Amino acid sequence: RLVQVDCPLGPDVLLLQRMEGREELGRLFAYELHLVSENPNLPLEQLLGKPMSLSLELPGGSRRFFHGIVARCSQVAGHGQFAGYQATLRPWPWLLTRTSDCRIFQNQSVPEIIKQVFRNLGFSDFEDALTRPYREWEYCVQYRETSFDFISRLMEQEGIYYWFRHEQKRHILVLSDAYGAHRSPGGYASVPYYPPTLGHRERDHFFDWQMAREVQPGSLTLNDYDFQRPGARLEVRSNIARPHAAADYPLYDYPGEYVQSQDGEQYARNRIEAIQAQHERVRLRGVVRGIGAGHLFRLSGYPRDDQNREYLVVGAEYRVVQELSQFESELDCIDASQSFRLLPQTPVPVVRGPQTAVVVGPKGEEIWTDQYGRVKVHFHWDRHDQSNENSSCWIRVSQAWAGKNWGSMQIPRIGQEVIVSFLEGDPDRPIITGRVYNAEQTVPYELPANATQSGMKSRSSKGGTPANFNEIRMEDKKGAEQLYIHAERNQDNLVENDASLSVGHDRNKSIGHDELARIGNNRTRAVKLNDTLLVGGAKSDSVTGTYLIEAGAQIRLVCGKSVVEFNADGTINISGSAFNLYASGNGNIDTGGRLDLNSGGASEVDAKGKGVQGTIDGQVQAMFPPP
Amino acid sequence: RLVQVDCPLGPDVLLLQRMEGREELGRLFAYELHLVSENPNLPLEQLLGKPMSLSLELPGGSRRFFHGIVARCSQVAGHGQFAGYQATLRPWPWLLTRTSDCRIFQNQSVPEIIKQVFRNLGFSDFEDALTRPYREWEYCVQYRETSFDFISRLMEQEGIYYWFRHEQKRHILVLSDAYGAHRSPGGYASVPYYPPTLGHRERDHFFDWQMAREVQPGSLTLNDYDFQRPGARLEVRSNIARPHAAADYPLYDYPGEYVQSQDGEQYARNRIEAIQAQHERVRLRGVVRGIGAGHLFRLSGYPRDDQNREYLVVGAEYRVVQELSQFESELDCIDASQSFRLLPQTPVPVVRGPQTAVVVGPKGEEIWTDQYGRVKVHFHWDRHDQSNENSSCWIRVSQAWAGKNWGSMQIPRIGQEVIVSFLEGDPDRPIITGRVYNAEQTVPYELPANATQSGMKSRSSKGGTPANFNEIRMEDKKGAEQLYIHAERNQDNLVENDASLSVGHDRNKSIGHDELARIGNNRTRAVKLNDTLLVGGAKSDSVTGTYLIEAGAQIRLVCGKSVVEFNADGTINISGSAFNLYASGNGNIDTGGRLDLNSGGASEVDAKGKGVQGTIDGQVQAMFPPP
Amino acid sequence: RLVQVDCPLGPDVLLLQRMEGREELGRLFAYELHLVSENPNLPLEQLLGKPMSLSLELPGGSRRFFHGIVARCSQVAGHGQFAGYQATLRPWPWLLTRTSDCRIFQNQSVPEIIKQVFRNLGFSDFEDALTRPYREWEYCVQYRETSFDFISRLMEQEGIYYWFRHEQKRHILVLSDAYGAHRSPGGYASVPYYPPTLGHRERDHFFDWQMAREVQPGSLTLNDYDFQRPGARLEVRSNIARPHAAADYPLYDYPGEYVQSQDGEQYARNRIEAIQAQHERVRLRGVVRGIGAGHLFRLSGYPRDDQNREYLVVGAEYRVVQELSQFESELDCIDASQSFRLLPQTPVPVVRGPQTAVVVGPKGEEIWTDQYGRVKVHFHWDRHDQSNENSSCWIRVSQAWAGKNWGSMQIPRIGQEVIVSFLEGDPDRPIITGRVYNAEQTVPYELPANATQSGMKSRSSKGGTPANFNEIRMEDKKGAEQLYIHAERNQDNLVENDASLSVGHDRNKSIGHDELARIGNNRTRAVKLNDTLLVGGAKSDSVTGTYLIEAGAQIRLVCGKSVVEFNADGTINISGSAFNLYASGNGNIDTGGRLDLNSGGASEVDAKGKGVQGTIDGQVQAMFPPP
Repeated sequence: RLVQVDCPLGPDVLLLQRMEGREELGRLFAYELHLVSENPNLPLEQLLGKPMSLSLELPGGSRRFFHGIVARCSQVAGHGQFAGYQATLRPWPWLLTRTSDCRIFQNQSVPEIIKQVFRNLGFSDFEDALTRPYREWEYCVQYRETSFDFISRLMEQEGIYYWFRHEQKRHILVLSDAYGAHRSPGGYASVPYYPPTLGHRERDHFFDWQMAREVQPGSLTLNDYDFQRPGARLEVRSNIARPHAAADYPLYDYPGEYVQSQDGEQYARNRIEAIQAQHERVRLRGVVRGIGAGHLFRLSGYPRDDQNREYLVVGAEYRVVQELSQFESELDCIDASQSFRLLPQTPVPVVRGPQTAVVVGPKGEEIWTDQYGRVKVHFHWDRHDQSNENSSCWIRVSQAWAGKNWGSMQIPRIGQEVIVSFLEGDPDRPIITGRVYNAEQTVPYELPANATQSGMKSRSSKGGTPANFNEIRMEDKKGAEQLYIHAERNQDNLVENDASLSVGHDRNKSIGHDELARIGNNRTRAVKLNDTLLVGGAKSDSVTGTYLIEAGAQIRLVCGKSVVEFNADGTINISGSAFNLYASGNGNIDTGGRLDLNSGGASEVDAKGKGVQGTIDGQVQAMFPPP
Repeated sequence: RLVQVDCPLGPDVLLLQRMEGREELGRLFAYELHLVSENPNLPLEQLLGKPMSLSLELPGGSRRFFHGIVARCSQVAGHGQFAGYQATLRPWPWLLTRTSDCRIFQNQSVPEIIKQVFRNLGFSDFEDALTRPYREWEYCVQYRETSFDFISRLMEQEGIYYWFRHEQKRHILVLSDAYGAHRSPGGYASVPYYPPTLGHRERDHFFDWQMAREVQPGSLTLNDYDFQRPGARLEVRSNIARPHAAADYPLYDYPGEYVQSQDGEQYARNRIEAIQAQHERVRLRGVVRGIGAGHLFRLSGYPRDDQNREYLVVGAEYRVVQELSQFESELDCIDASQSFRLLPQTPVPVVRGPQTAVVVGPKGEEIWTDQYGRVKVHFHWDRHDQSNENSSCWIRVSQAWAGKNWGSMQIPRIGQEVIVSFLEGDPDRPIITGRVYNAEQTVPYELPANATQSGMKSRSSKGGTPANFNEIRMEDKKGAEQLYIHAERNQDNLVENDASLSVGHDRNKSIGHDELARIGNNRTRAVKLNDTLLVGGAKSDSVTGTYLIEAGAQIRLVCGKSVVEFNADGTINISGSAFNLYASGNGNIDTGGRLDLNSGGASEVDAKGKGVQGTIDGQVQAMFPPP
Repeated sequence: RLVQVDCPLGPDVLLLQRMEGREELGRLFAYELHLVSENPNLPLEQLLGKPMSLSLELPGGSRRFFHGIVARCSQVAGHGQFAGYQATLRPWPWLLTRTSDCRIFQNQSVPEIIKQVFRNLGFSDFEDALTRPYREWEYCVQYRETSFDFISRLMEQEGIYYWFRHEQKRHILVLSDAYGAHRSPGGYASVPYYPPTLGHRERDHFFDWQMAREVQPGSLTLNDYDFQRPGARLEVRSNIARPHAAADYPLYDYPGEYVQSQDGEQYARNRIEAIQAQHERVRLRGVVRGIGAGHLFRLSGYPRDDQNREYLVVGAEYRVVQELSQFESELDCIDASQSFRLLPQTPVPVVRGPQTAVVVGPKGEEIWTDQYGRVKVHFHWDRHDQSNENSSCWIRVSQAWAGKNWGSMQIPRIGQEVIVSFLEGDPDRPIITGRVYNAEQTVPYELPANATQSGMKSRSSKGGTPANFNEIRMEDKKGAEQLYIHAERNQDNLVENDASLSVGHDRNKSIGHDELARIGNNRTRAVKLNDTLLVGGAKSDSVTGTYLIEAGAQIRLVCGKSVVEFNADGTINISGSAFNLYASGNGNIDTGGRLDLNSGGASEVDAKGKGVQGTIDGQVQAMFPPP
């Protein structure tokens, strides 16, 4: 008979003067309510945000309900006979546009993610009628977007759409990815067409009709890149053919958000089907009260036999007026044999540039990586994690030089700050592109005092202190240049062929304990001037062959009171306290001049203070002073 | 009586056939004029771009002026007696959309910056009626945007809004941030409401009314990151409560562009109040003449008690029709107790990627940094500076590896070219992410000739030349590999524990001056074959203990004419010019065979060319040839 | 008389009930057809996507053709005798919106590029009427955009625009850049104006007329940066003056995408002329059937003398009404003396973040660069190249540190993966900003096992194996620290002034072949304890001066059976098998006590196992074990 209102503040209190609105798959509905009352001050705030329910009486005594909430309301001028109120009726997912956040999801399918969101925000009136399996997303990020947009975006991408089901007292969001999740309203399995020139038919029926066709792209090719399998062919392609001319235009995109060719196939398919869903659209007008968006119906009685087929309502317009009554609707539908998909109309969030982040990992670790050198980080905007190994997925890190098991590598450690870039601005594809210092992670050299210094200084792990490091430092200060190398422990310089060391001026070497040198073949040393050797212990030279000691002026052998002097002019002096010259065989003592014995011609040789144990020791000790 | 005109080319020349237009807080007004005149060729260009005043005669003999600039004009069809002319009036800030530029502002508050813009372009008709304190911006950039847009988004961000004051001969932009900067028109302190059912009512009044309410977000949380205080909690939150349900939806954003929590608080508050300003708005229609955007008035006589309150005119529409006189206005108002703020409508400029820049500093410096290793640069687009130390703010510089007071460091120098990235595309957040070479800053090695070389080569400063550098160079050329290390001055290799040097083939060492080595404990050297030593000066060995010299075949002591030969078979030859064997005590000479004196059995020993000073000298000089 | 239709299915089948059309320079034409037919179900797919043309009865029996392609079609309600059908006609370039791709163009002018696109997609119905010379683009990229958008964008940038020429059987795309490429329709060289107050003139004529003038910017300054000439002044400026007030507002942009100042001039000029093309627009209404977009005509008979001038039809609107014949045309025109240019309305594609790519070059190379260190890469999305040296243009590569002929040097090699950034997101300005390891390009050390290792490992080229590399490795493992250096061939350490080596504990040195050392001046060595020397060959000392050998306790000379012992207490023992003491001159043998001969006082001195050839040999070879 009419439309009855069932709402807060009383049902009969508000009479529906008229209603106008729209339904559509994958979208939020909207209805304009023009309501009138007797109460001139009917509290708008007691309706705003509240559940509403329209009761349309249908044939057979059944009823169609329109449940939702008052997104917007208004009080308007009216008449002494009535108070005027208006309301914008919207579905509860609309409230997800009133809230926003940033958030990382890990190891979840999109269906699960959506459910997660609804649960997080206290919603329960929804139902999963999905039939297709979905890939598990390792890393998916909500970023600078509303919760609604996030959801919508995911659904358009994954090829999931939704429609609503109404119960007098609640509003249900049904998820679907198949025609099988759709239903025909009771008594509206098929709706007849009655050529409007015949006059208005009392039975619910159609009277207007239009079919539109448009040239769409015939093929979509996607691509991506998996660094774990670099040479793999990830190119995928989906094709849909149409009978008309010029139906073979290709599309190509990159990246397609997949690592498996199977996933790529699905995504390509979803997108090209969404496009192809626009190839043919059918518009009908009638007074049909039971059919809305998401419903299935079969057209009958239309002259052109071809059009008497089952359709899926993808959208609808409504117009209701009441007097104190008419009901008009317009349907927008497609051939039910077509695979309905949503068009990518929801904006995609883009990271507009680099962000800083902190490297994180397990509480007992210092360094945390894997076989690819990837690391995990904590983004400053992530207010929901615990700054640990569950913060984010593994992230590849740019190095100074990469190559086939060679190049440079300087793995970042926990607590260090890094610059994160995103491939094509996509929040789901982070990569490390630089290391930075901050007030905690300070620079290795005091600045600007040491601004002329550069280099690399490492740090022992685990438990290293400021004194535990290896470094290579370069000092460019004019007139005080330095190349400094420090090894915390051992140092090993291996040269496979020839090595060379050249020092323009002074070279010092100091070794705390033992030195061992071994020369493969020959060794030649030359000193242009003096060569001093001080030995605090004992010295032992052992030559397998000939040991030639040649001097150009004088050879001296001194040992306490034993003194031997060999002069270049042939003078040989030998002094001691006693001597024992012995031959097991014959001995000759010949002179060219006179041989004298006990004559007084020979005497002690002045050792000049040499060969004195105490003095010698002092000289050695002077080379090794205490610290 | 009517609306009069005061403009270039006359006042009574053009007659206002009709006017329609709009006013709005924080926005530019627009008035559409339909003007007519007896002069069929009234030069459009002599009106275009010029000041123009309209004058609405008001009650009490006062006048409402509309002063603006003919942004656009047109010659249209008209009558015989009066030809048609059209004009669009816009406020002088509109002209700031006709100009664009890239600029950097430093150490200035937004109020100051905006005023600076107006001064730069010759504008003076504005007034500062701001009251709250504002943050001083260290660095703020105008980039690829119009001057208008620049100041527009600054005002949105800071919660600054404006309205205009009209004087017969000029147009004033008044800056505002509180209701205290707003005024009620003379005689329009309060405006009565009368029912539209009365048809015509002569006194200025309202007759239409509508109040709209909409569900808005309830809370806003902002965040940011200050590298100078990394662990600080910059998270801030602002909350505004409404009496209706579903008023508790949170928003979250990042970065909020602040470093103090106080500042963040105020930015959050501004944003959420802007949103809340849309929660409730009132639409009024009436014939008031003096009330426009930015004016205050109190509604009176409206049946519903709580509608009779003070209002702020947010926006307004006007309609004027004059027969050759009707007047109508519609107002968009809010409750004057609410804090009016502008919505973020103005597009924000985003740097779409990296840019190159040159490192700059003081004329007498080559390196210019601070305690965090930051540097200053000159952007290529900044054509309004002197490439000096004031060209930009300090910029964080990425490094190869950054840790806690350790890591790698290579500070940019003046004149070097770098790659600058912007955090989240924000022009106000530059960061250096790479160093590059150019035609002036040439590469270390000639390419592609030395493309197989890699490494690091420094440069002495200040005042260094190409010959003053330290380097570590690697040559990968197959079959000619090289590891080259060079120190401009001093080199210091320090190993805490064990060091090792292994050379597969030959090793050469050359030292220009002195060499000194000290072995803390023991030293052993082995040479598989020959060991030659040349000493240009004197050699001095001093062993505290035993000095054992072994030979496997022969020991020779040669010194000019003195020759001593010790053979492994026991033969001891001692030849000299003379000798002096002496004991201070007893001396024994014993033979197993005969002891023959002056027998002729002994003779000179062949020195074999050894022991000759000149020869020895020559050999040393051979080892040390001239340069 | 009427409009005839030349179409598929038969020209006598469709009846054009009415038509609405839109034409415009640089844009796609659109015509709305409303037509009917005796066939109640005339196959829409047999018209969709096909060629079709209208034929408007012109004076002299000539015809105006409207050739185009049915972009869209629809079947609607109609008459009973004639069913209703609708169709939208569009230009064949419209089909380029149905396809997309990514693609690199190199060394081609824009005219050439556009033609290449048409050829690639099988189109030939176009003409080149360009009069201006164009710049050859080194590198130009189609990216994530439709083919139409790509060429549209290029034309806006270059100041190229187009219009269509209709032939009975085809739709011609004419490229143009000067008024000389435009034409006046036969009999429509000049079109007369008659006042609308005359009701109607039978001859084709104009009757409505408007002129609009608007304030536009007066000057444009562009800028860019050429790294090959860093100090160049690429700043350019173009100025256009208008006679009205305030015609002097400057614009500034960066980058202008040019390297020559001459080219910059052209681009600046194009942009400002496009802006200035909107300064003055003229609106005309008439029944002129022969004039369309791109045509030239002179206005005649307009009362204002100044308007009787030549015009260029920038755009047009059409209305056709038939009956079972009305015609109306509205034109947008500009003064033909103005330089028409298109306004930047086509969305410019932008890279939203970094991408990865592979370094490529010639088949026989490992390294491929130039004098600036630039490289060639292969982008993953460029499915049309051959992964060789022609895959892209030269790209500058970021380095760790870049200075004036000094700094770091690490050149990417063929097959390595790098991170590519785009300056300002412009696809035509790539730059390498990182280097990344992948499943083929593996990390230098096994991870996470060696996560505590860092450093640089190089690789010999060409043809180097895993064992052919130079490296510097640092090990931070706590308690196992190591600094490892490895030279595959030669190593050369050159210190200009002083060098120092300090080792806290032991130092080992092993050299495979010969060692040679030369000390410029003095050398001092000290050993706190023992000093052992083992020589497998012969040892030879050549001291020019004094060779002083001191011992604090004992000197021993041992060789085979010859033994000499010098004790600190003055005891000198000399033992051999035989001896030959000889003086060329005099000899003295003196004692203080007794001088005994053959008394038995002296005896053989123990060698204590020293001086044995076999033993010595064993000791030497023990230091040099096999292999």
